Amino acid sequence: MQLTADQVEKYKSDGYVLLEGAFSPEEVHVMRQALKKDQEVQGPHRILEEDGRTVRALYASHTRQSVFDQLSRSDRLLGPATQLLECDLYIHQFKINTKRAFGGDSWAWHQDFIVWRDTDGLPAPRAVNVGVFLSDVTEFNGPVVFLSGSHQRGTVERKARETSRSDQHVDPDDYSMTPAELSQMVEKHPMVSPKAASGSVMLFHPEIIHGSAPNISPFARDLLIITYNDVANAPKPAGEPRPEYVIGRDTTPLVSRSGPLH
Ligand SMILES: C[C@@H](CO)C[C@H](N)C(=O)O
Ligand SMILES: [Mn+2]
Repeated sequence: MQLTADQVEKYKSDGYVLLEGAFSPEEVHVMRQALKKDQEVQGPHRILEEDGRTVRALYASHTRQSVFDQLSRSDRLLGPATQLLECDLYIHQFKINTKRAFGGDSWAWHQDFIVWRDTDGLPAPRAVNVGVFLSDVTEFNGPVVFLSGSHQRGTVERKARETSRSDQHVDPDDYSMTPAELSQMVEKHPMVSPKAASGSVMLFHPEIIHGSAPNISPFARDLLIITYNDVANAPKPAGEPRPEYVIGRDTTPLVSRSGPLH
């Protein structure tokens, strides 16, 4: 148990918490090399920007690169995730949102949970998102922005857009917050953005409202997000389940491991 009482309180009240410097520069380098290799793999798990010039998102890199499997079992991620949820955990979703320098596109304002509830039959928000900065995150390269404390409202109901932006995953556009909702909410739940060097870890709640702007800077923003889910909270889909690359199916409890990534 590494999170302090203050850190757990911040997660409960504000919906997110930043752990700076969890991984060393050398460990970041190993992960970036594995990302460069994984970005070249062909398949439906690889989502391009709308302009087709770069990758926008990669799914399930932990099934293809050893270091990302190691990362997902590291006690530096699972320790904190287990403190917050107090249960056995497994990977519901593993993604890297690779927002390129010089025009990497935005991510619409949204909550995560309603998407998984309505698309995948996820019963409850008994999950936690764990971000790992593979780039330095600054005000300039399209950081995740949270509406602080906005998870306390619970789920803000909406229907999925008639047509989907992508047939490879659910882009948050499909379930985006309306301008009216965001305008009402922001007075009590102000915009905040964790900013820190690569190797930092960011935990955030599946019902916090979050989004991010285009990256006009000369610096990329590669953000890895592992969504850990309570093994007792496995999805119960209505129709055919979505692919395993986007929605995890192996509910074996993960056992944390210590030591450096390689
Ligand atoms: C809302 C979004 C996660 O930030 C959903 C994810 N793209 C999925 O396809 O499950
Ligand atoms: Mn999200």
